[PDB]
Amino acid sequence: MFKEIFTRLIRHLPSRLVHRDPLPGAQQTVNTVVPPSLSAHCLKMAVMPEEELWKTFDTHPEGLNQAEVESAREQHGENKLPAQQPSPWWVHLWVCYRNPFNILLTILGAISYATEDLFAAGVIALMVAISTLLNFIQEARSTKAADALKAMVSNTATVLRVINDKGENGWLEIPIDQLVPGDIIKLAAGDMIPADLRILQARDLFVAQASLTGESLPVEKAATTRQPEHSNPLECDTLCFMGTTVVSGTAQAMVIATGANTWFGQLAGRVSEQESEPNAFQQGISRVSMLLIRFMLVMAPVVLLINGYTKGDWWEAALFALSVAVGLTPEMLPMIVTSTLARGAVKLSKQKVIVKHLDAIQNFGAMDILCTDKTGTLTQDKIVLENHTDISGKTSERVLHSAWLNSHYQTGLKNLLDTAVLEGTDEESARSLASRWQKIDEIPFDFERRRMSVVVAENTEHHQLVCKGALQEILNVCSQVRHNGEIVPLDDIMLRKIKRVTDTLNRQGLRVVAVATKYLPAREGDYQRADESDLILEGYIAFLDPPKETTAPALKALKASGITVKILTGDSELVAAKVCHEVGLDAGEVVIGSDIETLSDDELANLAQRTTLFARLTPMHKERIVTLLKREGHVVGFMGDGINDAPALRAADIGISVDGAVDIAREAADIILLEKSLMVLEEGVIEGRRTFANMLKYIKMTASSNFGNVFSVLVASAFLPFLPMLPLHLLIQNLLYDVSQVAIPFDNVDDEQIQKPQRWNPADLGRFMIFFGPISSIFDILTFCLMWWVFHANTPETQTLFQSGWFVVGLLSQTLIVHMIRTRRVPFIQSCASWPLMIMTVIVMIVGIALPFSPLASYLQLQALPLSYFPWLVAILAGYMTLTQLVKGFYSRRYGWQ
Amino acid sequence: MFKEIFTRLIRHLPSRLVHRDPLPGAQQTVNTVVPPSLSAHCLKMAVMPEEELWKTFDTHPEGLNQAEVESAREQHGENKLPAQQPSPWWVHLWVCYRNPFNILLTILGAISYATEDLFAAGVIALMVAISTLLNFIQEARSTKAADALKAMVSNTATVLRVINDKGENGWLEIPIDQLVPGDIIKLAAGDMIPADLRILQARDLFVAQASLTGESLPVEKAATTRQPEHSNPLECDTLCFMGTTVVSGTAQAMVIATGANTWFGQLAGRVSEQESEPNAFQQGISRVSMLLIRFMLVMAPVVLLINGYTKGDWWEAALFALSVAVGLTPEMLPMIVTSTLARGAVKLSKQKVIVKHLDAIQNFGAMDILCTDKTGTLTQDKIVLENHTDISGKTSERVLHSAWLNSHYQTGLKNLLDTAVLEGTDEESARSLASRWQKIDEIPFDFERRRMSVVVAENTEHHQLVCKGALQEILNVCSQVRHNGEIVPLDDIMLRKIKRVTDTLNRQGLRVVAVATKYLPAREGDYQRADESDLILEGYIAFLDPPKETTAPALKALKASGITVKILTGDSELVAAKVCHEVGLDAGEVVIGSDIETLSDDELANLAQRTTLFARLTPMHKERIVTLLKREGHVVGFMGDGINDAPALRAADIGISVDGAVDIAREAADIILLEKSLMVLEEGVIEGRRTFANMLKYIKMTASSNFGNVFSVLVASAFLPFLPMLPLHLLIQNLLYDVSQVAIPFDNVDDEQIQKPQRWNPADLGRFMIFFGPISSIFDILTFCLMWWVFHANTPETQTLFQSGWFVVGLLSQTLIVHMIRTRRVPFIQSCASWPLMIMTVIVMIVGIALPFSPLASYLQLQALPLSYFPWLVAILAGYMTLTQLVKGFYSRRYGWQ
Ligand SMILES: Nc1ncnc2c1ncn2[C@@H]1O[C@H](COP(=O)(O)OP(=O)(O)OP(=O)(O)O)[C@@H](O)[C@H]1O
Ligand SMILES: Nc1ncnc2c1ncn2[C@@H]1O[C@H](COP(=O)(O)OP(=O)(O)OP(=O)(O)O)[C@@H](O)[C@H]1O
Ligand SMILES: [Mg+2]
Ligand SMILES: [Mg+2]
Ligand SMILES: [Mg+2]
Ligand SMILES: [Mg+2]
Ligand SMILES: [Mg+2]
Ligand SMILES: [Mg+2]
Ligand SMILES: [Mg+2]
Ligand SMILES: [Mg+2]
Repeated sequence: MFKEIFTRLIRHLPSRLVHRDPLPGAQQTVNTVVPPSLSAHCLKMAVMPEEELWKTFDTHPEGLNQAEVESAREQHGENKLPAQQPSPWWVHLWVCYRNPFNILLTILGAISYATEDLFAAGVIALMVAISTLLNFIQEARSTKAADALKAMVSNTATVLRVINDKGENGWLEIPIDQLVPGDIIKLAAGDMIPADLRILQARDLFVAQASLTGESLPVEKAATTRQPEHSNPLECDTLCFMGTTVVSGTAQAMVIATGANTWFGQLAGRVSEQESEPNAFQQGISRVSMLLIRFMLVMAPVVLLINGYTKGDWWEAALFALSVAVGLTPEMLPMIVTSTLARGAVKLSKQKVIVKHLDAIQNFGAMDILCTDKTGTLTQDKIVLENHTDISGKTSERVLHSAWLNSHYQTGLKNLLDTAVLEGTDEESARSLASRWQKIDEIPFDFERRRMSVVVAENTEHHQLVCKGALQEILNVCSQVRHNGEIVPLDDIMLRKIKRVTDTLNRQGLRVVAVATKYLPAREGDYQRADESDLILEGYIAFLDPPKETTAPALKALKASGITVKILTGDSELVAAKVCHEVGLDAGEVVIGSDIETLSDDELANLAQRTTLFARLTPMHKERIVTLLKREGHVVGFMGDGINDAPALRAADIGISVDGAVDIAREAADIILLEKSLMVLEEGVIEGRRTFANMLKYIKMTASSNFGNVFSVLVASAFLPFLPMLPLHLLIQNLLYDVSQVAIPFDNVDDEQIQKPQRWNPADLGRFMIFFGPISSIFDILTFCLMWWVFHANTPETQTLFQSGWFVVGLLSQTLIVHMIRTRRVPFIQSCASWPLMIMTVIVMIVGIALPFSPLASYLQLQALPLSYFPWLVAILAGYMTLTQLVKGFYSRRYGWQ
Repeated sequence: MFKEIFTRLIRHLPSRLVHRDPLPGAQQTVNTVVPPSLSAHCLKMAVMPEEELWKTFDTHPEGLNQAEVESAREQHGENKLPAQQPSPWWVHLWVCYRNPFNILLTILGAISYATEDLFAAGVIALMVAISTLLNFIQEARSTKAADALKAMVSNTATVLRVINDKGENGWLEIPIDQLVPGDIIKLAAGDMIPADLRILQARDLFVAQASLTGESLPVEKAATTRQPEHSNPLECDTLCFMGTTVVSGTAQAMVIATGANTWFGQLAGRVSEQESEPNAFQQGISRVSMLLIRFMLVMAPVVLLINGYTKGDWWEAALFALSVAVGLTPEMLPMIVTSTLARGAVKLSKQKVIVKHLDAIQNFGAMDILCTDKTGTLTQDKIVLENHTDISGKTSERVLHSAWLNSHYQTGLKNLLDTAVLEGTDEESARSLASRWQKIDEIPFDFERRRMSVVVAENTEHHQLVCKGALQEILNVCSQVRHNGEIVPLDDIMLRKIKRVTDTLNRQGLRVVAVATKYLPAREGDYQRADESDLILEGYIAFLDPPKETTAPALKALKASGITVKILTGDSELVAAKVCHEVGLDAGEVVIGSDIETLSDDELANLAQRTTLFARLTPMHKERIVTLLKREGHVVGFMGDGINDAPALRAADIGISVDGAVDIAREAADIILLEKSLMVLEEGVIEGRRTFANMLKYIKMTASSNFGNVFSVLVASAFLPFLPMLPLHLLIQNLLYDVSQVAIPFDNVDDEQIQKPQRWNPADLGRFMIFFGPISSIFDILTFCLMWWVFHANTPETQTLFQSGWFVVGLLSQTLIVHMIRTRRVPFIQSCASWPLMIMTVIVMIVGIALPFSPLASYLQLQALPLSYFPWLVAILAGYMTLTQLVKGFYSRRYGWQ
C-alpha cells in the first residue's frame, strides 16, 4: 500500500480518450464568487457604444482575410479548453522511452556485458529500442485514428469571413474551435452560443439562461440596452455566454473572448480541480496494473537471490531476474487498451454509431436499462391524417387559417404540426393571407404554460392574438366559444362535452391541439404572458402519426439481449399507451408525473422498477428518475434530443443521442447515432460487447503465460548450474510474442459470451493467471529434464544447445496455447479463429523455428540443433496442447470464465 | 458456313438451369386431342364406392409406414417431371471426356509420339486428363450448389403418414415431390392441388378451375356426387387436378396418380413437343460459341499447312496446330457460365433474394420497368385506425357485430380488415355471439361481383345474410337503410349523400367497406349468387393503413439506377393516389381500367409509357398491360403475390414474388424474396448486375490472349526452322492460366458499369478480340528476335533454350495483362482487384518461374536458363504492360467497352 513510487511506475492514458469531457457548457453552478476583475471587465465590455467595439478589436463587417485571422489566433490562442490539446509527437516518443524498467535494464546491460561482450550490450539496446518503437508506433497510430471521430460530429458556427477571392463574404460554417476574438457570427433558433458575444442587431431574440442562474423562463435579449441599470454581469441584456441556447428569434453578434479567458472557465473554476474523479474504467485499469506490479515485485527478488547465491556473478543474476520479470510490465496496458478500442470505434463508425470518447464502449455494452422517449423512437414523426374540425364537429376552414398564421409568423423550433399546417392550405389562400397581414410581436413557448402565441395585425386599427397549445391549457383560459357562427359565452356543460369528445378522440392515437384568438385594440408597448386572458375558443386539430415499421423486431431483439426498455414521455396518458400497445410493448400500469412529486427516494427507487411507462413528466422528473434507476447496481442509458434534456444525458451512465438535433443535446452526449432508430442501436450494442470481449482475452492470454515462465524459472534454476536461457533470447522471445499478438484485435468472438449484459471484474485476472500458469511449468521442467539426460547435457563448457532447445520449445508453447484457451468449446471444430491471427501465428512460428539455422545465430550467441530433437519437441507440444483442453472444465466450475 | 445441325461440337447446359420450368400447373390450354384411354380412366376412377379405393391401392387412414411408401414409389415412380431429374455423376464425367477436340488431340499424340518417345504420349494423356478433371470438378460442384436453392422454396403438402414408426399419425409437411400414389392429404384455403386427388369428405370446398376450362368462377367440390351425370373428365365433381387452387372451405382427399401419369401431362402435351424455345440466354451462349468455333476453323488449317510445308513432319504440324488452337475451345463455356452464376446465386441467397434458376440473374440486372401493387409494397398492411360508424355518422356498435359474424364464419383468405375486426371486439361480446349463433352456409368471394356472404342462424325459425364488400357493389343491391333505429326505404337523395360523405372519407387515405344484412325464413336447400337481393344497409367501416417507413429511399435508389416504377392497382382511383403522393412518387394523370377496354394495341402501347398509375384493373387488364410494355425492347418485371396473378408473373420477363404467399404465385416465379420490401430488391439488383459483369470479364479476357497467341504463331512460324514451343509447354501454359483464372468470380467491379440497366451484345467479343489481340503479337515477335540474335540461337541441334524463353515470357504476359484490361480507370491507384485474384496470380507466377529450374524440367523436355535473360524479360514485360494503358483510349471511343 501507499508507495508513491507505485503511482509513478504507472503511465496514464490522456484524459481526452478515457474521461468524459468536463465542460458541457454549464457543469455545476458552483458558489465561486470569483475575483471582481472578470465581473468588472464584463460590465465594462457591456457598456461601450457600437463604434468603440470597431476599434477595440479589428472586426470589420465584411469578413476577416486569411492573414489577419491567423495572426489574431496566434496572438490570443484557440477556442479550446487546455485539456483538449494533443501533445507533440517527439514528447510522446520520449515518454515511451524513459520507462523505469527499460532504463534499469539498459543500465544493467551496460554494466554487465561491457568489458568483454560489448556486442551483447549493443544488441540489448537494439532490442529495447525496437520494443519501445513498436509500442510507440501502435499507440500513436491508434490515438491519431481515434481523434478523427471526435471532430466528425463537432458543432458548427456560421461566420461571415471571406471565401472565394476577396470580400466575397460567404457565411460559411466552421467548427466552434476555429474561432478567433473579434469575429462576427449569426445566431438562429435552437443553436448553442459558442462563446461570449455582443449583440449588434436583434429580431426579438430569446435565450434560456437557466444553465447559469436557474430562472427556467427564457430571458429577452436586445441590441441596445432597455433596462436602466445592469448591476450584474449575467443580466446585462447585451452580451451572451456559452452553454445557453437560443429559444426564439434571430440576431447577429461578434465574439469578445475565446478559450479559457471567457466565463464558465476560470470564473466557474472548471479548469481548477474538478478532475479527481475516476469513472470506473480508470479504477479497473489501476487495479489491474497494481495487481501486475505486486506479482512482479513478489517474483523478481527471490529469483535474483537464488541466481546470485548459486553462482557468483551478481550483476548477471540481477539482469537475468529483470529479463525474466519484464514480461509483466504495466507499460503494456496503454497499448492493449488503445489499439483494441480504436478498432472497435472505427468499426462502429462504419455502422453510423459514431463514438466520441473511447471509454463509452465499456458502458455501451454493459447496460441493462434503456430510458427512451416516444416520438421519433417509436412513431414516424410524419403525420398522415389531420382533421381541422370545429367545436361542434364540422370542418371549419377558419380554424385552419387561424392556425396558419400562428405557424407562419413564429421563429421557434418547427414541430410535426407546423409543417403539416403549412402544407395543408392551398397556395392561393396562403398567398392572400401573407399579403393581408403583417407581424407585430411574439410570445415564445416556455414550460409550465405549454402555450405559444403571436400578435398579428391587418391594418392600423386593431391586433389579433391567435394561440395554440395543449387542450387543457387553452380550455383553462378561454371564456367564449364561436358556435354556429356567433360568439356565445362558455358555460359548464360545454366544458364537460369537450372533455368527453376529445377523450374519445384519444385512446386511438390521435393528438388534440386547440386554437384560440382575441381582438385587441391598437397598442404600442410589448406584450407578456399575462396578456393571454379571456380569448374565444374556435376548435381543435386532431392528427395521427403512425408507428414506425421497424419497431417490434428491434424491441424483440433488445429483450432477447437482456436490455429492458422504459418509456419516459411527456405527452398525455391516454395516448402513448395505445402507441405502446400497437408495437407489442407491455404497457401494463402507467404512472403520471403528479404522483412522483410527493414520493420519498426509497419509495420511488422501488416503484420505478415495475412501471415501464411514465406519462406527463417535466424534465425535473426525468432527471430524478434517471438518477434513481441506478440504485442497486444497474447501468442506465438515456436517449433523447430535445432542447431541455441537458442534465438527463449527463446524469445517466451513457448519453446516446442523434445527429441532426439541438446543439446542446449533442454537446452533452457520448454516442452520436447518425440515424434515429432502434435497430441501429441494437446492431451497435453487439459490436460494443464484442470489441470489449477481445480486450479481456488479450490481457489474460498475455499475463498467464508470462507468469508461468517466471514460475518455471524460479522453480528450475535452483539446481541448474547455469542460466537456462540467456537474457537476449528471452528478450527476442518476448518481442516475437508481441509481434504475434498484434492480430488479436481482429479475432472472432463466440455467440455465448455476449448474449448478456457483461460485468468486468478486475480480480478475475489474479485467479485465471494462477490456475493456468503451472500447466506450462510442468512441461517446461519436463523439457529441462529431457534435454539434460537424453541429449547429454549439463556441462558448463558447452551450454548453448540447452538454451537453444528451451528457447525453441518455449516459443512454440507460448504461441500455440492461444488457439486453445480463447473459447469454452472444443477448438478448430466448433469455434475457430480469424484468419489474420492464424497467418500471424504461422509466420511467427516459421521465423522462430528458422532462426537457429541462420547465419545470424552465432551473432546472437546461439547455435544449431540436431535433427533428432524434432519428434520429442512435437510430442511435448502436442501433450501440452491436449492437456489444457481436459483441464479447462474445472476452471469454469469455480467462478466463471466470463 | 451455316451448317447448324452439323455443328455438334457444342455441349449444352442442362435445361433445368437455364430454362423456365415448362409446367406452371396449366401452361397453355392448347386444343390437343385428348387421349381416349386417359379420359376413360378418369371417368372410371370417379365412380367407385368408398370401399373400392381401399383395395385399389394400399392406403390406410392411419398413415403409411416407411417401407410401403418406398416400395410403392419404386414401383410407380416419383412426383416429378422427367426433365427435372439429375443425371448420374459417372455419366457426367464421361460426357466431359468424349469431347471431340480432346479425343482427336489424344489420338494424334498417340500417333506422333509413340515410336520414339512413349513418355511424351503419356504426359499428353496426363495433361488432357487433368484438364477435363478440373472442368468436371468445377461444373459438378457449381451445379450441385445451385440446386440447393431450388428446393429451399419448394411448395409443401400436409400428409398424415407415421412419425414415430410405431403409430402416431403426425400430419407432417413434405415437399410435393416426395408424394407417393395412394396417400391421403388434407387441403386448406389457398393451397395449390399437388396431383390428381379423390375427395373423401368435404366442408363446402371450392376450387378455381379457371386454368383448364376458362370459366373464371369457382366450382363447388363434393365428396359424394350430387350431379346426375358427369359426361366430362373435368366436371366429375369428385376429383381434383394440379394447377388449380382452393378458394374456400376445407377437405380431405387421397392421391391417385402422380408424376407424368396425371392430367396436364400427356393430356396437355407438356412433355411432348413445345421444347424448341431459346430464352435469349440460350441464343447468346450459342452465338458466342459459333463465333469462337468459326475463328478456330479459320486459323487452324493455315498454320497446319505452313508447318507441314516448311518441315516434313505432317503429324507434328497437325498436332501443333491443334495445340495452338485448343485455347479457343467452345467446351470451356459451361464452366464459365455455371461457376460464375452459382456464386452470385449463393451471395443473393445470403441476402434473402433466393433465385430459383440461374438464368434469372441475366434478366434481373437488365430491366428498366418494374410493375408492382399498392398494398404490402408501399403500405404496412396493418391498420392503426378504424371507425365502425353508422349511416348518419355515429358509432353504431351494431355494424361491428354484423361484421364480426361475417369475419368469424368465413373460410377464405384472411385480409387486413378481418384481423382487426376479430381483434376490435371485447372478449365477452365475442363469446356471447359465438355461443348464440350457428353456421349454416357460405357464398364464397368471386370477381365481377366483389362481395362475400355467409348464412347464419340462431334458432330454427329464420336465418341471416350478412354481407360485406365495396361500397358501390353493395349500394347497387340494397333497398332499405336502418336509420334512426327504424327500417326506412332508401330513396335517391340518400344515395347522393353517401357517395359524397364517403368520397370525402377518401382523398385522405381511408378505405370504405359497407355492411348489409337481410332477414330470411327457414330453408333447406343451397344458396346461390342471386339470393343477394333487397338487403338493408346498416353502415360502413373506414380504416387506414399507413405508408411503410422504408419506401421513399427505396424509390429514390430505384430511380437513381434507372428502374422506372409503375403502379398497377385494383383499388379505388381516389385512394392509391394520396398514397402515391405521401411517399413522394409522382402520379400526374390517373388511368381507369374501364378506358383500356376500348383501346387498340397501338394506342395502349403509346399510352402506357407516360401514366405511372392504373386504377380499377381486372387481372386481364393487368396481363394485357404487362404484355404491351415490352414493345420497344424494354424488360418488364412484375411483383405480385395474389391468388389470381398467375398469368401475369409468367407473361412478364421476370417473375418477382414473395415467400409466404399463395402456392400458385410461388410456382410461377423466378425470384422468391424472403421479405416483402423495396430495399431488399434494390440491394439485390446491384449484385445481379455485378455478377454478370464478372461473367463478361471472364469471357472477354480469355479468348483475346489465345487469339493473339494463334496469330503470333501463324506470323512467326513461317521463317522459323523449328517449332517455337513444344506442344507440352503450350498445354501446361493453358492449364496454369486456367488455374490462375479460377479466382476471377470473386473480383471487385467498379461502380460505373452497374449504374445503368446494362444489356448484352455477343458481337462485341468479335471486336474486343481483334482490337486487343495483335497487341501481344508485336512483343512476341520482338522476344523471338531478341532471343535469336542476342542469345545465339536457332541452331537446329540446340533449341530448348528458345522454347524455354518463349514459354516463360508468354506465361508472364498472359497472366499479367489481366490486371489492366479489367478496368477503364488507371489500375492500382483508382481501381484495384480482389485479394484472391492477386494471390492466385502470384502463386501461378512463382510456379511458372520456378518450373524450368526444377528436377522435373528435364522430364518435360526443358532445360535451365542463364541469369542474364531476366532484365530483358522484365523490360519487355513492363513495356507490354504499359503500352496497353495508353492504347485503351481509342477502343471505348469507337463502340464502347460495356
Ligand atoms: N416547441 C415545443 N417545445 C416544447 N414543448 C412543445 C413544443 N411544441 C409542443 N410542445 C408540447 O409540450 C410538451 C412537451 O413535449 P416534448 O416534445 O418535450 O416531449 P418528449 O419528452 O420529447 O416526448 P414525446 O414528445 O415523444 O412524448 C408536449 O405536450 C408537446 O406537445
Ligand atoms: N379475398 C379477396 N380476394 C380478392 N379481392 C378481395 C378480397 N377481399 C376484398 N377484395 C377486394 O377486391 C378488390 C381486389 O383487390 P386486390 O387485393 O386483388 O388488389 P391488388 O391488385 O393486389 O392491389 P392492391 O395493392 O390495391 O390491393 C379490392 O377492391 C379488394 O378490396
Ligand atoms: Mg415581445
Ligand atoms: Mg422528444
Ligand atoms: Mg448546430
Ligand atoms: Mg512457457
Ligand atoms: Mg352453398
Ligand atoms: Mg395484392
Ligand atoms: Mg403452401
Ligand atoms: Mg501471348
